[PDB]
Amino acid sequence: MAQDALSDGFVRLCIDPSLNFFGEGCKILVEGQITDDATAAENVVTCVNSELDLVERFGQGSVLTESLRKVFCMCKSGVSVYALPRADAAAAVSAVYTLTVTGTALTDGRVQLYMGEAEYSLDIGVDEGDTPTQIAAKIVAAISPDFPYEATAAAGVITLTARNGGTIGNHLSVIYTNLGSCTSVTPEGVTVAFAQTTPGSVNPEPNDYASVVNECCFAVYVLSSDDTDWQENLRDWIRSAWDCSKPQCFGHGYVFNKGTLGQVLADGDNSAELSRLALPTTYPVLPYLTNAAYGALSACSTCENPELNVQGQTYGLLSCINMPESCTPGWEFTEVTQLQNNGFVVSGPATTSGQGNFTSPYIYNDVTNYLRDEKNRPNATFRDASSRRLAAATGVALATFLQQFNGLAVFTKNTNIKTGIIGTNLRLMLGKIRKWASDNVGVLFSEFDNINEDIQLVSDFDVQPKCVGQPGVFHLNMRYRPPVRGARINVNLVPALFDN
Amino acid sequence: ALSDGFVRLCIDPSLNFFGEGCKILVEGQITDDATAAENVVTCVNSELDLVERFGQGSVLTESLRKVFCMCKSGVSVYALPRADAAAAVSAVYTLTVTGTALTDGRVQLYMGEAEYSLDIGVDEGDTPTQIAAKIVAAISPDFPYEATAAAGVITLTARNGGTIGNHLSVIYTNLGSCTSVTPEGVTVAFAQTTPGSVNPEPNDYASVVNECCFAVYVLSSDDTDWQENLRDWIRSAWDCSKPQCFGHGYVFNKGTLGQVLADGDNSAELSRLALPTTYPVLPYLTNAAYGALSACSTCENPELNVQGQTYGLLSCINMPESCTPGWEFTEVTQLQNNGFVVSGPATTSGQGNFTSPYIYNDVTNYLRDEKNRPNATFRDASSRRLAAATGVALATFLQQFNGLAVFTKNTNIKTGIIGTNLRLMLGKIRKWASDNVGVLFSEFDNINEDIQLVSDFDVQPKCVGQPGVFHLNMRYRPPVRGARINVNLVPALFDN
Amino acid sequence: DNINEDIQLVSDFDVQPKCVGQPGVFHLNMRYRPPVRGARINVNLVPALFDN
Amino acid sequence: DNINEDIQLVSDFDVQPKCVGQPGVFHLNMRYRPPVRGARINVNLVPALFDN
Amino acid sequence: MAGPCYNPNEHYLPASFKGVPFDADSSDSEHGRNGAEAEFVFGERTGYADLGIKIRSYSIRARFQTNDHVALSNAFIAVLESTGPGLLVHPTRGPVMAACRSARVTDSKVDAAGVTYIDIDFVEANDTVTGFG
Amino acid sequence: CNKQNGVKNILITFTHCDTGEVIGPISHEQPDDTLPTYKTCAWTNTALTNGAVMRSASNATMTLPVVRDPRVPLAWYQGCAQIDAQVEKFDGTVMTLTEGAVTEPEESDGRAVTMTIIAAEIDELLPPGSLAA
Repeated sequence: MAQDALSDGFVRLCIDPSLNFFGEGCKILVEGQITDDATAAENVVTCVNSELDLVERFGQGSVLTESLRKVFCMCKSGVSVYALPRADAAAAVSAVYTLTVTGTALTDGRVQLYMGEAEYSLDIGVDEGDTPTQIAAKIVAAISPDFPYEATAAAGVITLTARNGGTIGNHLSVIYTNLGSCTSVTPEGVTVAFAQTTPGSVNPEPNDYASVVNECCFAVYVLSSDDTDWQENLRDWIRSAWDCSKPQCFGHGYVFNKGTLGQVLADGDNSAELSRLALPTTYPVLPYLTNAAYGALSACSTCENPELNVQGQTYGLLSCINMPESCTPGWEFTEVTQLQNNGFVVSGPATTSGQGNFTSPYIYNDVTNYLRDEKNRPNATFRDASSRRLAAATGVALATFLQQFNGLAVFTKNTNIKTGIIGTNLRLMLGKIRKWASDNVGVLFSEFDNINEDIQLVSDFDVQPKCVGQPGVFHLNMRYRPPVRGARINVNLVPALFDN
Repeated sequence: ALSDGFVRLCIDPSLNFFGEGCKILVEGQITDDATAAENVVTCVNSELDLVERFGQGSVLTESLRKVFCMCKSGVSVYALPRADAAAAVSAVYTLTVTGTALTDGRVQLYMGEAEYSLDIGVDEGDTPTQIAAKIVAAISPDFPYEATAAAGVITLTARNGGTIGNHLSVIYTNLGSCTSVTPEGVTVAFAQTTPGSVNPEPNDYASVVNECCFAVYVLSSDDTDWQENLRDWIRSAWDCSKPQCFGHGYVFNKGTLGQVLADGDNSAELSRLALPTTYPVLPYLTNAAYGALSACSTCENPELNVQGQTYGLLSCINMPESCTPGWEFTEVTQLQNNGFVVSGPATTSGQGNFTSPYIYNDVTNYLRDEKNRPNATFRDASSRRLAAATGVALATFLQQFNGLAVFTKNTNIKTGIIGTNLRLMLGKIRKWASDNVGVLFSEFDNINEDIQLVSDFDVQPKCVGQPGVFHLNMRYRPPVRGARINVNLVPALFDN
Repeated sequence: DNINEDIQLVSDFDVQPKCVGQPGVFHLNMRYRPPVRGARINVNLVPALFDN
Repeated sequence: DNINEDIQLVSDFDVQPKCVGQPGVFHLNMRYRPPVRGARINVNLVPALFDN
Repeated sequence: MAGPCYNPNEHYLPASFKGVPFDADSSDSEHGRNGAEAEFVFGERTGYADLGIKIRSYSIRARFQTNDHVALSNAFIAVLESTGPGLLVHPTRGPVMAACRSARVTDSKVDAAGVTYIDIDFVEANDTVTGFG
Repeated sequence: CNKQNGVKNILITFTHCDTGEVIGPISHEQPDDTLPTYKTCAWTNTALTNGAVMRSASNATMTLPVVRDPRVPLAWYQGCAQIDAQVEKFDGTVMTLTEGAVTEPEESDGRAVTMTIIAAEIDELLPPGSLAA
């Protein structure tokens, strides 16, 4: 019985805020390092539900945990996250960083440091003068527990060592924000110096993608390493998903490269699957944090409709990443032009100022590393990232449409179908396909230059020689162009004045 | 009606009380002399029947007394008496009087709650410690503690066993310049000698409250295990395996900050009330007042929030002002952020004068989710009430499709037929949902996607579905309780 | 579902063998489905909140 | 109660069997109710005490 | 009125005067309160003083269509002219005591033959003792 | 067949005002080749000078020509009963009206009725894939 309204049994009520009306969105796969305390098995793809499940399942302050934190922060809803935790190499060497404090406090003030990312920055205020360097180094009490580095807290100097061995932890940066004091009162006679003493040496090179990701269609692949060999292995796997030997499993991957303009340009490999993000040697943010945020944004959170570019200050803003303002762009405009013309992604701060506040970078151009066609002839067919997404959608949509010809009577020698039969022939099939291509104009295609020559259909017998072709096998050829959209406007403003 | 004075109209009254749509259940201990049968739910009439039906000074009577005094009319009360454990020990307190009253004066004490206060006059000067301690003859009968009046010292023993008798802090006037003609030379000492031992753990909720709907559950105990059982029962009332009865429970937790935070089991079915270690009022009395006030005596409107100094004023409770806030502000914020309820004085003073408490935030103990994500879907208690109201109201609206011809696989309805199809049914439901904006829902983010109707034939595979069964999927959002508007002041000293 | 197969009419002669059928006797077969009416509605209510 | 059913008119040809009725004879059936002269109403007091 | 379920016969009382029924066709009233507004000289502030209630007044219009309207109309006028005030059942204001102050009877023989209109102007009249306090 | 402009189902539910009777959602058919017309914005704009406008209350209106059902009195179809209508076009659009009232009925010969309805608001259900919320 219970309440009278629901007693008669005509209505069954269920109240649960965890139910999901819609099907799972696109899948995004994140890959990186972990620590010993992590309970997750190595080389096993696993699902993720909430932020709190991290740490316990992927260790404290590991590379993988930080990457996932940003991904969850950027994608509020409409995506399913998966993780592929790898492990450190046996002979890994952990990077070591030293931060020294000199002098002695003599006036009251505050000191605040920026450690990698805003979420890890700390503010500590020296309460009184006459405090030596040892009363300082109270920072160790303020360093976030989730920081990827360990605070030694030695006598007057603090040593920072990465929690994950290898070259991954070789990109930290610390800045004395309050040096150019404007409003905050920095203590007088206090200075901070940051330097490195030992770099990482060994990185893992897994090559078991064909076994752990065997025949499952992911949308985006995100890698959290700078090893070129590791990145090359990922690229080869993605190609296998776009190959013609077996059914396709289209996907796309994101990686980053850091160094001088000479070194970064040398990493290009004419890859049509990787979207390489280029960063300068003086990037304040940890590299692998920006990579995940960009890839996460490009996931179904903004690519449920495949035709949407990720650019501009509106659709390409990484609001989850904050870095201090600065007067120096990092990339000189001439360098930016060279990088863009060579299939590299570039990012810049939303606002420029010297006050030293926080801002979020945004993507300048969404581009893939496709530069040269096969047979070494340049073009820009796959320059835009959206082109790859459109190609995958175009193939699937065409395949679904062609399913109607499965198990249909066909006539090839004599083309006259007797009354009452259900069938078709070459010309009628070609006519039907042509109608579909014209109908989709403005949705998946731009107007065909000459549709009569851009589509052809030939039976197997006509191609193969005598007594070699099989019945009921057809060959279809097609050429198509993705839609055009505004890209740039050149303005030549010519002022003039009245005649005195 | 039928009477001698025949006239065109006849009339027929039956009884006074009519508000039987609201129910409240109070659970607690009793004493030996109570005539009520144990573990049997019984309706409770006005205060006249008390004492006899539930014993003198029993925990249940005190809780019921506050419930009736807060909700004069408009709600229906119920009681579920429970008996003490097999080997329950009774707490003992000592109050020793020393010195000889060498001046005329009066002595007054405050214990437990304002209703039990006493005020007697010292017989005369030079009355020794033994003629004094006449306080025993003055203590009101309803006090849950028994006074023995030994030679020079008075002993207070709890009338109910278990841990429920481990809460007291006395306030007196027998020293200092507070000369309410105070008798000079008299002093009093307060100390405890024996704590409570054993509490009951009933687990037969499925048998004594079976298939009976209650609105608010009130529990006058502080045993964590006992409270946990009540939470489990409430879940069953909100379960999906049978018709629901709905409901909400009220409990309290007392101790230091470290202890109180350790009781956060993340239950959306309970509203845990946090109190400090030196609360000058017996705990369960305050909890009963909060439950009764929110026990639909004011919450006939689910939307209403029991907060503030106007709606969340526990008038019946009177307590002297404390010398320190008790809950430091740095601690008040933590308790609120952790899903607890915090109460404090409704007036400003530090004199030791009399005030009343009110409730800051009406919030349940909900945190995280089934999938372990954090959200505030069931943060405010009003959400639980609104969710229940929507379920009942929605079921009534859909009743009109019971026994109505439904057409599928051919949507053209012949002329003169009385029926409907999926699209028409969905359109009618959308009309109802929109009209309720501002009463049960806020404006939907996308009304075209948060409502879906699909026939069972489109869910089950071929030749497996049933004829005339639909699945309705709906998502809603309760009204909006405020928003933040950051301001940016600018004096603009320059002109134009 | 298919009215062309749910109704049939056959004369007696076609059913019985020779010299056994009788004039003016017919066999009629028919299958039908009674009307359908609403029987049960399952509701999956999913509350949410307007954050902050 | 239902004016469409409480009045009926039938010619005698529709009541008697074939070739037994008479021409120009009718049967009228009517059912009526005298005016109502009473009503019973039951009341409740419900003296409230809460503010709202 | 909103909704199509209104029923005018259920919300408007049947008019009357001194016990004689008549068919009402309109219903007005006038209320108010006597003030003492005052504005000083060279001043930017004004004042007010409530100084009693204002006497009400009701106006009604009646129509006679039934056969032989002249007899009923000509017989109702003999009631409005009766000495003293009497009970009036206002269609919307309920039963009140009033005294007729004027009445214009309109009629025609060629323009409108068969219907008589009569406008009325009532005034509230409360009985008072004769000893002036 | 989504490009066909036409009406598919018409459901009405009367509610007698003087007896509280309710009749289930009977189906109807239209008398001729005309189609119903709708107005769902309850505000009217008047043209001022230099591009301005003025807003007026107005209502939501409907026009439903339907063949009378031979089992319902003709009076109900005119302004002697509440109406609750639903019209389903071929493309998929469904538009519902509740608590409507008929205004200014005209004479009908007994088969064709052209009701004019007014209500507080009309709810439109666009086919799948709408843009606006």
